[PDB]
Amino acid sequence: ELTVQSERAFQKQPHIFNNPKVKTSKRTKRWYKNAGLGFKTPKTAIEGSYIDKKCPFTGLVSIRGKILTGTVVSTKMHRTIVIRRAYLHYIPKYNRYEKRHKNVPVHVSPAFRVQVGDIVTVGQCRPISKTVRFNVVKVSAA
Amino acid sequence: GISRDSRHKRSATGAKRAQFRKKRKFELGRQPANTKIGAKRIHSVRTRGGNKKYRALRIETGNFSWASEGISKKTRIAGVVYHPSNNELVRTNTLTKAAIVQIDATPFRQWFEAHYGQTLGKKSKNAERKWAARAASAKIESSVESQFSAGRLYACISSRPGQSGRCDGYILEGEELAFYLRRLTAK
Amino acid sequence: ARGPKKHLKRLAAPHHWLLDKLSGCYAPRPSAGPHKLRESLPLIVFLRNRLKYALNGREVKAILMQRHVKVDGKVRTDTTYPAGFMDVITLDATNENFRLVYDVKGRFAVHRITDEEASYKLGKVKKVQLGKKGVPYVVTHDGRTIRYPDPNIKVNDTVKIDLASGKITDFIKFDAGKLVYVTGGRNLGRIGTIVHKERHDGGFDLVHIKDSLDNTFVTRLNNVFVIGEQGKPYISLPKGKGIKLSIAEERDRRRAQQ
RNA sequence: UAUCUGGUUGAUCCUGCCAGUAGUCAUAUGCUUGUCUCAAAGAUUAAGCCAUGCAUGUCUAAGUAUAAGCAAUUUAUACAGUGAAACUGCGAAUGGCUCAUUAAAUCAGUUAUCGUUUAUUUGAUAGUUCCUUUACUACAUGGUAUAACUGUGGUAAUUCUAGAGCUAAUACAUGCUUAAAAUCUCGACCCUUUGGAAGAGAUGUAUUUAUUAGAUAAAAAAUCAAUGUCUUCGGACUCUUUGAUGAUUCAUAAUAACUUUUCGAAUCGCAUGGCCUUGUGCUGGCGAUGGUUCAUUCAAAUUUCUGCCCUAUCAACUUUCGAUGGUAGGAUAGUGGCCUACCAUGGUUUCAACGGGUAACGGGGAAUAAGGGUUCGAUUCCGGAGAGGGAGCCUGAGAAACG
RNA sequence: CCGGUUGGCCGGUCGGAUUUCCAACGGGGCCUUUCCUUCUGGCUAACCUUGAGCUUGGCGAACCAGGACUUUUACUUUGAAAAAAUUAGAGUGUUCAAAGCAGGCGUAUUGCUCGAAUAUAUUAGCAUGGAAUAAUAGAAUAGGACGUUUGGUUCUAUUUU
RNA sequence: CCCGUCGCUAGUACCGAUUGAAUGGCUUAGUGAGGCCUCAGGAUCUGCUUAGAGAAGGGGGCAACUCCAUCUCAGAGCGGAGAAUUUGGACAAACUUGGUCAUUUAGAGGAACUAAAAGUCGUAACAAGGUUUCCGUAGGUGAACCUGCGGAAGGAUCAUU
Ligand SMILES: [Mg+2]
Ligand SMILES: [Mg+2]
Ligand SMILES: [Mg+2]
Ligand SMILES: [Mg+2]
Ligand SMILES: [Mg+2]
Ligand SMILES: [Mg+2]
Ligand SMILES: [Mg+2]
Ligand SMILES: [Mg+2]
Ligand SMILES: [Mg+2]
Ligand SMILES: [Mg+2]
Ligand SMILES: [Mg+2]
Ligand SMILES: [Mg+2]
Ligand SMILES: [Mg+2]
Ligand SMILES: [Mg+2]
Ligand SMILES: [Mg+2]
Ligand SMILES: [Mg+2]
Ligand SMILES: [Mg+2]
Ligand SMILES: [Mg+2]
Ligand SMILES: [Mg+2]
Ligand SMILES: [Mg+2]
Repeated sequence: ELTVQSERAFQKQPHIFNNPKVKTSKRTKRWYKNAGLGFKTPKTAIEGSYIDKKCPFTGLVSIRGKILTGTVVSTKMHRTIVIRRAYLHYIPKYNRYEKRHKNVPVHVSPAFRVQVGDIVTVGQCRPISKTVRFNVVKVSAA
Repeated sequence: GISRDSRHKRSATGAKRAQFRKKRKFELGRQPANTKIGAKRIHSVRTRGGNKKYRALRIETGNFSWASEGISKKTRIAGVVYHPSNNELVRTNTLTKAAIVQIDATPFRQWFEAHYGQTLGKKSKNAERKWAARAASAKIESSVESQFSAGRLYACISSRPGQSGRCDGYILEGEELAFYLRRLTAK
Repeated sequence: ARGPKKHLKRLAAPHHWLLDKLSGCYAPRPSAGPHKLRESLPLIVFLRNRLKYALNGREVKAILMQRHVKVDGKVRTDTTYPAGFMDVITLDATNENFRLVYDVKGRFAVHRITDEEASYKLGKVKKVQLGKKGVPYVVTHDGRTIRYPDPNIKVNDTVKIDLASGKITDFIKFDAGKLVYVTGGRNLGRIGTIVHKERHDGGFDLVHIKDSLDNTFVTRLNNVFVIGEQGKPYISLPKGKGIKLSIAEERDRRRAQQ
């Protein structure tokens, strides 16, 4: 959020070409889409300047499959957070339950700002990395 | 040989996996192309389901597109000047995708003369009507036209030579040209 | 492993074929065709186990090679050709015409039809798209591709297919008050009118359905096949008419006729 | 089918174990053994080692036949019946066997491919190639081989094959023959503004890259910059096109090029008609095989959620040699540290990570149970893995294949 | 107020059931301070209407469609999608039975015909009704809810001139 | 009321000084087969471009001179397919020299425990067991055990307004 152009390659959206001949307002062509399933595309994606190839709104991924909910327990990666899904597991012999949990690494777009303690909902995508298969679609706590 | 699987790596917890399975063929990997310049030499690779794949080794020319002008010409490649993954590819003159190269630029100047009638750098009535009608589009940019004086244009390789065999690209323009120009002129 | 399987053990075959668990280790594996191998009926089990016109697979092959049976008007001298839902089967010796429709017990019925009715079949459209050179097409439930369809035909409709040509005679849309056939699931074989459909964006649209005795049920949209408006169907329904009497009413009805 | 009983004392009541008692698709063993039906069967120890034989080959009217094969003709001096070999094409990746490995692995139920390959089947689907396009030619049809065969041989020996002489194709290499119109791009020249053309070239599909479209919640006015086939030249300006999905840069279309240039039938069997200015003229049926692309089917490869035995006399593990993520590339059928270059310092864990053990393939399931449970599941079905141990690969749609 | 099941009722045929009926159990509609949200259209559902008692001109789920605002769970009900075999179980004299999925009935010559049910199958995922019991959130240096206001910044964007 | 030392027989595990050999998972350094990709290489085979030179047959001579020629010598060429061999690379079986751990054997000797045993010396406990017993800790002793210090009653005292 201090520069866009940090890497050695030119960061740009693929096949979105801004014609150097013309001169208008609305400075650059920015491609964005709605991810579907009633998730609202955030204004920071529509108006921003970040590139973020793995974004569910401006980038080349699609949300399909499970929609999950967790609480952010780690933000120390770059564009990646770890959420914690807590559930109760039933044991039939003793006729009662026990607390269990899983950690899910999810990708977070620069449209969203999360801290530790926020509740997020994530949507399944194709494999992003070795462990990441989920992508943040709405941050709605603090 | 080269395997493309994830069972040989550690788990996310960090444990060492046991050998579940011998290396399967549907997860194979193949050696790189390392496409050099000159004297075109295309080998074939038989891949999954038939479905031939063209390893270009040592490609010479390419089809390069001028995007603001909406054309494309078959132009000779001079050499790679920048690569964001590795400097040894720039030194060894390997052609991959996203390689910044220099191309010949003489078909582009021939098209620009034949289309607009003004020369870059420094007879019939029908051609006069055509050249007058598309006026106020013969002022392209400063950076590209100075390259046209120098006879070498900066292009970016958009094709994958080890996969298709072809080395296609587009001429660098605008802010992307300024970015790679600051990269190139950086000491 | 290592490639496609070519055998099919008995006790792995679909249960609605009614193949007895003794008399052989293998079942007739349906060859690749217009229908999925679970929701299909090979001609060997139709000719031998349902019509009793043969005693062996060898006799079924002997029937098939003299080009007697033809399915949807084409000859098909294959032993394990998958005949599926709404296929017509013509036996020109005996001049017989069958349509594969389910009885309410969930099995394929021996539904004898007349010669006028054997001239067509219904198909549920599975996708409408634009092929090459911008030509639209539909794909019916048995994989027939029909070019230049009507623009009003969207998915989950039924089109009437001519079976001498591959042309479309007319079509039934999808809304409330339409007579449906359930092909798939627990309620396989039942006929009822659709009351309403549930949007469920993200997977598995449900549809609520009530038969003539006002018994409602619900089914996924994958298993529903619209067959007309309420009152007239576009085909002849088998005996029973898809009513699903309970077992109490069924032994009462059996003790009537016994 | 909700059951107990004998044994500590000189006697008693208890704790408590031992012993009995019933079953076992639990094995073994002893003694005994008439009949009918039905039936498991080298799992446990040694996924130890193997003499012998067999277990994968295949032909139709419909790829190739001059067997110096066999038949009988009488259609037929080119062939035409049956049929060895051999070439070509498919198949040999299924089945069958076993349970060593393997503890978030396999597996089970439930998802996804908007992240990909798919022989076959089934349904659709290809007037564009005379590559310099007045013949440079074959399109009433073009070139080589080579096998079997014939003959000469080598080696102790093998499903070893060498030199020589023949000859085919639905093998291998090569190559043409069909409507038009329409639209773009160059344009001789008539001319000049209001400008027109005659002509030539290009436009199938596949490959690759760049660019463009793929829209859309409901109504009126203002100078203006060019106005728009006719204009009351201030018009009514509509009628001007737009499929799907929850969602796409999707389907599909267009433009400019690319290609080392993919495919676009030199194939086979029966029937042998139709119409003629009567030439061996033009035309025409039902098939068979092949073929590009899409869909379908049989599949595959990855993948989401949750669920696994004992052990802390295992408390910290992973990370120069990828450990967790970012950016580019490479490779792959495709996604991804899958690999490389550079960068950041992450990722798991008392809710038991990591290690160790398993006389551990997982599941459907089995035995025994009032209810709750406990023990087992090598083994008739489903999934996985392996072929003495490892590793590597060819062919092919499909193998890291073991007949 | 209203219908839903089990009754109950002249035992109507001498163990069959026409409901004016007592009763119990289980739902729904409305009012009582009771918001248990509704921005655009066709269609009007009830419906203003209404013909002398089938008429021409009122409230959108009554029927859908389009977008917009959504405290978050655990629990329980119903249902979908859960492979056969095996388990429980229905029918059927394998001569009985273990089994099997067969079979039965005629003028047995042209034949006719009933079947191959059903239930269970956890935990997880999915759709749905309930909202007791356990949690969770909210208006407190108001930054609160409203709002026909009275306005100003700022962003699209149609049909039109 | 049959056991504390010492003693006999049998069995079971432990510690073993022992620089003994045998396995195996890893691991340190050095080599590293094979195929595959790649840089070359070019045995051979073949197709077309010249036509100088060498035996017979047409158009002028019907007497050196101009076109096809059966075939080579080959140079004024362009290729193509391609075998051995060979360079780098990734994959990587294996090999040699260590070093760790998970497994066996031998083993001078110990060191206990259990059972069975008509042994030896005492009498520690059970009665106020003849010095009440037991606990923790320290020292001592042929053996039970003894003694110091603090504790307990499971004591031989529920008790002295
Ligand atoms: Mg078959
Ligand atoms: Mg005692
Ligand atoms: Mg006694
Ligand atoms: Mg006992
Ligand atoms: Mg198999
Ligand atoms: Mg086809
Ligand atoms: Mg990548
Ligand atoms: Mg990366
Ligand atoms: Mg094992
Ligand atoms: Mg075993
Ligand atoms: Mg198996
Ligand atoms: Mg295998
Ligand atoms: Mg063996
Ligand atoms: Mg092998
Ligand atoms: Mg074998
Ligand atoms: Mg004594
Ligand atoms: Mg004493
Ligand atoms: Mg004493
Ligand atoms: Mg004493
Ligand atoms: Mg005492």
